[PDB]
Amino acid sequence: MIIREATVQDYEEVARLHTQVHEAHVKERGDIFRSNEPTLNPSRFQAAVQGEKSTVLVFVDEREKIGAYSVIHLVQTPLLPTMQQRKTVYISDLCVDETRRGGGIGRLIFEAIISYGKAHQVDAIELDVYDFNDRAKAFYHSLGMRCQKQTMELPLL
Amino acid sequence: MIIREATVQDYEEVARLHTQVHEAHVKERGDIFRSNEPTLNPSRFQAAVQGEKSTVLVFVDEREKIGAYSVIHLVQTPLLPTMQQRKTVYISDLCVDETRRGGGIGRLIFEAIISYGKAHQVDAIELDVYDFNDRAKAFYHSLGMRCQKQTMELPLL
Repeated sequence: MIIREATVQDYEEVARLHTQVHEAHVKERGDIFRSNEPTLNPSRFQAAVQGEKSTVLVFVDEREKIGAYSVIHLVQTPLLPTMQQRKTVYISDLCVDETRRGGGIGRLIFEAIISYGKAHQVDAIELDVYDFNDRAKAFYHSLGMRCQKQTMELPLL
Repeated sequence: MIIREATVQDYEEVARLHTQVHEAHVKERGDIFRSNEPTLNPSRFQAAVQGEKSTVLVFVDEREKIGAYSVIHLVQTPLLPTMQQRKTVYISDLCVDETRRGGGIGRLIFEAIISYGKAHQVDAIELDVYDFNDRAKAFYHSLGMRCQKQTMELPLL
């Protein structure tokens, strides 16, 4: 059991985790999300892994299998007249293998993100979650996260 | 009373209204929002007024007095393997003068925005609102709006 930075060789396993979460979003919001195979572009994954401001973390179990992964970004907004300069870690992905959920792995990954965040003296960790996603909302709430803002919608069709 | 598109000459009044709302945000989330005079850039207002994909609407009820305004944008996202192609109206601003509230003015502006969305056959109207902003949430809820997704935060500093 370790958390390490991902390599490009982790692609297939991470891609599989991404598709679990993506298919859940297709199911609930098919007006926004579309089914595709794969759901994670291998070149885009490689870019995240090697990116200057991005980092991919994996949780690897006792049998050297990927049980979870996350993609994070160090984000800097410039000073503006009406907005504070702000440095954040943005989590664009955090997936735990569906059959390994409810057993500590997500929290372990997130603790590593916090460690990274603090070492870079960021103001906050941020992420976006779809409103239907009760499981994610409960998880992130349990970690001390709260709503900053929300996207509201009025369908017109 | 009338609703019409803004002109450049509307800047000073529209700016004053923008400032009421900006200051509210500075008050409640000074970590994100910064005080400045003005809070609305005049050139950027002009661009919104004349923009190809943007529209500025004002409610006029009194001589030399704008009671409300809104800025909206026609947004189109391309077909991707994993995301549906999407056409929306995005409301970047909608302010009703603090002293003119409680008389249906916001609703009238929003109805105009709906008509715009329909005329352009958009999938939906969208906007973002900050979590502290109970007054705006109740207003948008009352007009049929629902939460699509939310930004969550964990301050580290």
